Amino acid sequence: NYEHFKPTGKSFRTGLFAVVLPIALYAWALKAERDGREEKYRTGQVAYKDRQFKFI
Amino acid sequence: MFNNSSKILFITIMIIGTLITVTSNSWLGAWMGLEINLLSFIPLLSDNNNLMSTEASLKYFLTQVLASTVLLFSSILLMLKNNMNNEINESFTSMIIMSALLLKSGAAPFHFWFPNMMEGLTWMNALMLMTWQKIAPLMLISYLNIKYLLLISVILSVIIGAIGGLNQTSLRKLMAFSSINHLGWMLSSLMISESIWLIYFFFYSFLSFVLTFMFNIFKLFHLNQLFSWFVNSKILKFTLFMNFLSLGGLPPFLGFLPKWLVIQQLTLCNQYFMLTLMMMSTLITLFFYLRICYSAFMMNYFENNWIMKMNMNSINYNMYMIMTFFSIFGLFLISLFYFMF
Amino acid sequence: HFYVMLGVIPVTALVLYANIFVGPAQLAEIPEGYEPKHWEYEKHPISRFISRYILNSDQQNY
Amino acid sequence: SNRIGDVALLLSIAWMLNYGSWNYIFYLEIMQNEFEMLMIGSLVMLAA
Amino acid sequence: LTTEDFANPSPKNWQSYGFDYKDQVEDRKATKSTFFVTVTLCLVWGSFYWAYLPDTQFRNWAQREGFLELRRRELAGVDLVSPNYVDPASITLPSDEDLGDTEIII
Amino acid sequence: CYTDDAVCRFEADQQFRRDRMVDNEIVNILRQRFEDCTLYEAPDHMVKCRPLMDQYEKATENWFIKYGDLGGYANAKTAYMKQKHRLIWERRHGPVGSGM
Amino acid sequence: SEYFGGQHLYQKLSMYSKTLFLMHNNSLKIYLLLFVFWILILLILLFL
Amino acid sequence: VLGLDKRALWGALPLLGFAIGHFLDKKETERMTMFRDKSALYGRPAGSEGKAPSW
Amino acid sequence: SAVNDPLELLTNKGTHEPSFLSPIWNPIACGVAGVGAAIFINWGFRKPVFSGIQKHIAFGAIGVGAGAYFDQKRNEYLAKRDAVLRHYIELHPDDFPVKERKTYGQVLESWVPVR
Amino acid sequence: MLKIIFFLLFLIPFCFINNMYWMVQIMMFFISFIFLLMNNFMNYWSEISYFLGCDMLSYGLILLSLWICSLMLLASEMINKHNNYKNLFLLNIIILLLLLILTFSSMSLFMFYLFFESSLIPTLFLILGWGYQPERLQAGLYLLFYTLLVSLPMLIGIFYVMNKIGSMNFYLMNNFMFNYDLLYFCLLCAFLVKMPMFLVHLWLPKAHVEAPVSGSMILAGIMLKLGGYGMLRVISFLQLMNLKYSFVWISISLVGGVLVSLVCLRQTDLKALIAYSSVAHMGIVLSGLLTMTYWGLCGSYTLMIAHGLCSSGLFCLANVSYERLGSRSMLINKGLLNFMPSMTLWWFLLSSANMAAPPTLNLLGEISLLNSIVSWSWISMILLSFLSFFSAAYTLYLYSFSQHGKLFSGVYSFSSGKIREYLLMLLHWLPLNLLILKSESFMLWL
Ligand SMILES: CCCCCCCCCCCCCC
Ligand SMILES: CCCCCCCCCCCCCC
Ligand SMILES: CCCCCCCCCCCC
Ligand SMILES: CCCCCCCC
Repeated sequence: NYEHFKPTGKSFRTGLFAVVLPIALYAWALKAERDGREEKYRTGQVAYKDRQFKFI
Repeated sequence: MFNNSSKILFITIMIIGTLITVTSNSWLGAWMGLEINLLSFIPLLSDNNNLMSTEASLKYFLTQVLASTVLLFSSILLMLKNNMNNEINESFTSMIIMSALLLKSGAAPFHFWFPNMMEGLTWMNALMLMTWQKIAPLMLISYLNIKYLLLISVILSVIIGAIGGLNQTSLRKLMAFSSINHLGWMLSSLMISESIWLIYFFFYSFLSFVLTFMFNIFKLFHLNQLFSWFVNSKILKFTLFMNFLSLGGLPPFLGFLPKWLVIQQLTLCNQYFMLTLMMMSTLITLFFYLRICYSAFMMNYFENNWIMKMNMNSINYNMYMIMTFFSIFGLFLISLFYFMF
Repeated sequence: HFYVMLGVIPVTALVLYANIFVGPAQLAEIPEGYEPKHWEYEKHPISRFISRYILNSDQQNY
Repeated sequence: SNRIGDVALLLSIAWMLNYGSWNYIFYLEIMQNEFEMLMIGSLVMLAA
Repeated sequence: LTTEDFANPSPKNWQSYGFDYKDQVEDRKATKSTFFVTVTLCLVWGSFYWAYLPDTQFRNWAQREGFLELRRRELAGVDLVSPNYVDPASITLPSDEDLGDTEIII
Repeated sequence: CYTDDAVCRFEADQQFRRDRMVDNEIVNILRQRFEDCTLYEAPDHMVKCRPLMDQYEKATENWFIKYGDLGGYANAKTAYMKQKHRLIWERRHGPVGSGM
Repeated sequence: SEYFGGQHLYQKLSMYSKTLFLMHNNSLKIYLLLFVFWILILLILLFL
Repeated sequence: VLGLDKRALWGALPLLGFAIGHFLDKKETERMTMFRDKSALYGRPAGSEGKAPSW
Repeated sequence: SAVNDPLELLTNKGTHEPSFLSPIWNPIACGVAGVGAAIFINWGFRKPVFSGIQKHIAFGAIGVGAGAYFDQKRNEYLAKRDAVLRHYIELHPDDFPVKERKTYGQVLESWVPVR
Repeated sequence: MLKIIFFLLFLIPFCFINNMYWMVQIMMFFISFIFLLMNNFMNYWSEISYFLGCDMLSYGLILLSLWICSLMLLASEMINKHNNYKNLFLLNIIILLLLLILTFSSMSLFMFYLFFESSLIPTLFLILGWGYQPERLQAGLYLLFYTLLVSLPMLIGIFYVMNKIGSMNFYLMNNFMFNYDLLYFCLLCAFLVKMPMFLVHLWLPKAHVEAPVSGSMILAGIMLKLGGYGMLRVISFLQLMNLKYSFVWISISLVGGVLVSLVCLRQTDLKALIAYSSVAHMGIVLSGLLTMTYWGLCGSYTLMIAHGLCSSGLFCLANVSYERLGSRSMLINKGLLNFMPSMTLWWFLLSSANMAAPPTLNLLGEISLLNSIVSWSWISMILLSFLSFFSAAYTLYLYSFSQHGKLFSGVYSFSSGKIREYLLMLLHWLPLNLLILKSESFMLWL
C-alpha cells in the first residue's frame, strides 16, 4: 500500500492527531505527574510509614 | 604472471620499486621508488587485443604522473622552507604532499579515476591495483600528522565509496567502489596506529585476494554472470558466497576482526563521531554486497540450460579453497595472533 | 497416555521406594564439633541424592 | 463485556499489594476507611 | 472397488503419520522415539527431577531463618526488622562544612 | 570493603541479599500471624489483632527504611549510600516527613 | 514510518547513487583540473 | 517401547562430546582452587586444615 | 594490601595457574583448521571428503607446528610487553605513584532511587 | 556450559550423514532433558568454565532456546519430505543454537554482543532460503539493517564502557554508573529496535510473514528476547539516565500496544496478526523493564519466557492451516472447526494463552508486569486497561474468525491432522501450564 502514499496535509494531520499527539500528551502527563511526585518525595513532605506502594 | 616470463620480471621490479618507496628516509627516494613502481605497472594492464585496457593504462599513467609531479613539487618546497626531510609544525606544503599522495591512493575526492579505469582491466591486475599499489602512497601518508585533511578524506571516502557502488551492476566497478570504502577505514586507522592499519590492510588484501580468485577463474565480469554461473552442488555456491558477508564485516567471519580492531583502537583514542559516520557507511557496502549474495542464498534459480560442467584451474582453485575456509572460520585463530597486544 | 504411564510408573516406584524404604530425614541440632556436609542440609532422600551426586554444591559455585 | 471485568480485576490486584496479600478478607474491615482500599473496592465493583 | 475390500482392509495400505512419508518402518520408530524423548523424559522424568530439586534458590532455608530470627528478636528488645543497614556508630557522618553543596537524596 | 576490591563486594552483596530474604519471610511470617489472628478471633478481630497489626506496620516501616526504593538491582553499596544519605537528612533537616 | 524509514531511504540512496554516477561520466581532465584547483588553493594560502 | 534402530550407534560421538565437556568442566573446577576454603562464609579458621577439602 | 602499588600489581607472583587448554588449544585448533581446509579442498574438487589423507595429515602437521611455534612467539611477546610496562613504571615513579586505598566508609556516592 | 556446547559441536557431523533428521531432533531433546537436570543455578554466576556460566535468567533463556529449536525441527517436516536441503537446514539450526547458547552463557557483555550479531546470519539464511514468497529479499534485508543500524554504535558504547571500567564482566560493571546521554542511547537503542518498540517495529511483520515456520518461531519465541536480556544486563549500570529518559519510552510503549492492538483488529493475514501480537505483549515487557522495580524485572523475565512459548505455539498453528489451504488469510481460513475439530482445542488453548489464560505462565507474567506500571504512575492505568481490553479483543478474533462459522466453499481436499502436529502443539501448551508449579525458576533471577 505504501507506494500510493504521498506527503499531504490530510495524511500529515492523520499521522499527527492519530499517533504523535496522544504520545505527546501522554508523555507530558506522565512527566508532570512523576515530576510533582518526585518533588514531593525528595522535598520530604511524606513519611516512610504513610507512603504509597511500599512493595510490602 | 600469465603467459610471459617478462610479466614475472615486471612483478619483480614492482615489488622492488614499492619496497624502495616505503623504506626511504627521504622524499626523493620515495619519489623515485614511485617512478619505478609506475614503470613496472604500465606494461601489465596493457593488451593490444583489448581496446579498453590501453585506455585504462592511459588513465592510470596520466593520474600517476600528475600526482607524482605535485608530490615532488611540494617535497622540494618542504626542503626549501624546513630544510630537513620532515616538518616541525604542520603547514600547507604538508597538505600538498598529502593531497598528491591521496591522488595516488585513490581516496575521495580524488577517487574519480579509480572505478572509471577499473572497467578496462582484468581481475588479476585489478587485485594488483587495489592492494599492492595502495602500499606506497598509504605508507607515505603515515609521515604526516594532519588531522583535518585526513578526516575530510576519510569522511568523503566512506560516504562516496558506499553510495557510488549502488548504481553499477558491473563487478569490477562495484569492487573498485568497495575498495574506495575500505580505503577510508585504512586512512581512519592511519592517524591512530600504524600497526592497526597494517592489520586492516593485510586482512583487506586477504579478502580481496580470495574474492579475485573466484572471479578470475570463472570469468565473472557482470552481476548476472553470477546468476548464470554453474556449480555441481548449490551448497557449494552457498558456501563460496559467504566471503561477501566476511568483507561486509559480519561476525563470526574473518573480516569482522580487522574492522573490529580498527573500531577498538579508534574508541581507545577517543574518536566517536567519525566512527559512527563509518557505521552508517558500511551498511550500504553490505547492502551492495548482498546483491551479489542474491545469486546463492535463494538455493534454486532459473538457470541457463546449455552449460553442464564447470571448469577451473588446478593450483588456482586449490589455493582459492584454502583461503575461503579461513575467510569463514577465521575467528577460531583469534587466540593464535599476537600482534594486537 | 502410553508414554505418560511409561514415565510415571518407574517414577511412582522410585517415589514409593524413597518414601517407604529409606525414609525422610529428621531435624536435629548441629553438634559443636561437627561440620555438616553440603547434602546434609536437606530433608528428602531424593533431594539428598540429587545434591550429593548430580548437582554441584552452593559452596563450589560460590 | 467479561474482558472489562478481567482487566478491572487486574487493576484491583495491581492496587492490592500495598499491604502484601491479595486475600482481602483479613484486610477489608481493617481498611474500610483507606483510600487505596476504596479504590480496590471500586475496581472490584466495576468488575462485578 | 467392492465392499469386500473395505470390510477386510489391507495391511499394506497404511495411513501415514506425520514424520516420514516414504517407509512405514520409519514412522513406527520415529513416533515411539520422539514420544519417548519428549513426553516420558522431558515432561515426566524431568518434572519428577524438578519436583524433588533441592533449595538451589534459598527459599525453604530463608523461611526457617525467618522463624528463627523472629524467635530470637521477640525474646529481646531488638525490633523485628532492623531499620538500619549497620550500626549508626560505624557511620562516619561527614560534617556540613565537608559536604558544602552536595545532593542529599531520600 | 575497599573501592577496587571485588572479592569482598561479592560476600557483602550475598549477605545483603540473604538478609533481604530473611527480613522478607520475617514480614511474611508476621502477616500470617495477623491473618491467623483474623481467622481464630472470627467475631472479635478488632480487639485482639490491633497489637499484631501494630507490630506488622512497624515491621513494614522498618523494612522500607532499610530496603525501600533500591530497585531490582540492590547491592550492598546502594543500601549503605541510602543509609548514609538518610542519616545525613535526619542530622540536618530533621526526621523524614516533618518537612524541609 | 516507511516514509522516514527503509523504503524511502532506499529511494533516497538510489537517487544519490544516480547523481553520483553522473559525476563519473566526464573525461579525466575535469578531475585532474579539480586536483589542480585544490593544489592552487593550498598554494595561495601559503602566501597568506 | 524405544525406536532406536541400527543407525543409533552414531550417537556415541555426542556422548563423547558430553564426556569431553564434563572433563573440561572438572579441569576448570580444578583450576579455580584458589579460595577453596579461604572464603569468609564457608571457611573454618586455622589449625583445622587436616580434614578433606569440601569440593 | 593497604596500597595498590603498580609494581605489586604487575609482578607475576605465580598464583595464577594456567588452564588445561592453555598450552594445547592453539595447536589443536590450527590442526582442526588444517584438516577442515583439506576437507574443504576435497569437497570443492568433487572428491570424497576423506579421500586424500596425505593432504589431511600434512595440513594437520603444518597446523600443529605453526600453532606451537606462534604460541611460543606469543608467550615471549607477552612477556616482553609486561617487561616493557614494568620498566616504564620504574623509570617514571612520579607519574605512577602509590595511591592509598580508600574504603566505602569514607566515600559518599549518590545513590539512585526508583519510585 | 561446555558439555552442552561440545554436545552440539559433535552433533554437527550428523547433518552430513543422510536420513538422520529425526536423530538430530532426538538428541536435541536429550540436550533439553540434560539441561533440565542441570538446574542448580542461583542469582550469581554458576558453573564457570572458560568464560561460560549462567544465572537463573540465562538458565531459563537457554532452556527456552533449546526447547524452541527442538520443536522447530519437529515443526519443519516439509524440509524432510521434499528434501529441500535438509543437511544445510540442520547445520543452520545447530549453528544458530550454538550462537544463541553462547550469547546467553556470556559472563562478559562482549561475547553477548559478538554472538548476538553472529545469530543474525543463520536467521537471515532461513529467511532468504526457506520462505515461499518473492518478498523474502524485502524481509531479511529489513531484519539485517534494522538490527545493524542500531547495533553498530552500541559497539562504540561497549568500548567506551570498557575503557572507563576496564572489563566487560556483568558483576564488575554493576558497581559503576554513568551520566552520559549518548552512551545511554547507544546501549539502549539496539535493544529498543531488536525487541520491537512501536516506532521501530517495521521489520517484525515483514520478517514474520515471509519467514518459514522454522524461522518465524526463532523470531517469535526467541531473538526478541535478546533485546530484553540485553536491557536486563544494561539497565543495572544506567539507572540515573534511565530515570531521566524512561518516560518517553514508557509512553511510546504503552500507546503502542493499544494502537498495535487496534491494528490487529483491522488485518486479515494470520501470520501478520501474531507478528503484531509479538509487539503488544513485549510492549508490556519493555514498559516493565524501564521501571527498575524488583517485581518489574521478575515479571518481565516471566512474560519473556511465557510469551516466547505461546507466540511460537501460535506460529505453529499458522503453518498447519497454511500448508493445507495453500495460502493463509482470515477469508480463506474462516471456520476450520468443521475441517479439523481436534486442532481447534490447541487453537483455543494457545490463543487464550496469548491473552491472560488462567493457569498459564502468561497470566503470572502479566499480573506482575502490571504491578510495576501501576506502581510507577497512576496516569498509566487508562492506557493499560485499553491495552489489555484490545489485546483480548484482537487475540480472540484470531481463534474466533478462523475457528468458527461457515466454510470457505472454494477449497480443495487436503490432508487431516497428524501425530506430529498434535505433539508439536502439546509441547508448546503444557510447558506453559506446567512451569507455573515452579515459577520461581522463571520469576526470581535476582
Ligand atoms: C539410600 C537412598 C537412595 C535414594 C535414591 C533416589 C534416586 C533418585 C534419582 C533422581 C534423579 C533421576 C534422574 C533420571
Ligand atoms: C586432529 C587432531 C589434532 C591435534 C592432535 C594433538 C595435538 C596436541 C597438541 C600439540 C602438542 C603440544 C605439546 C606441548
Ligand atoms: C552405519 C554404522 C554406524 C555406526 C558405526 C560408525 C560410527 C561409529 C562412531 C563411534 C563413535 C565413538
Ligand atoms: C577441544 C578439546 C578436544 C580434546 C579434549 C581431550 C581431553 C582429554
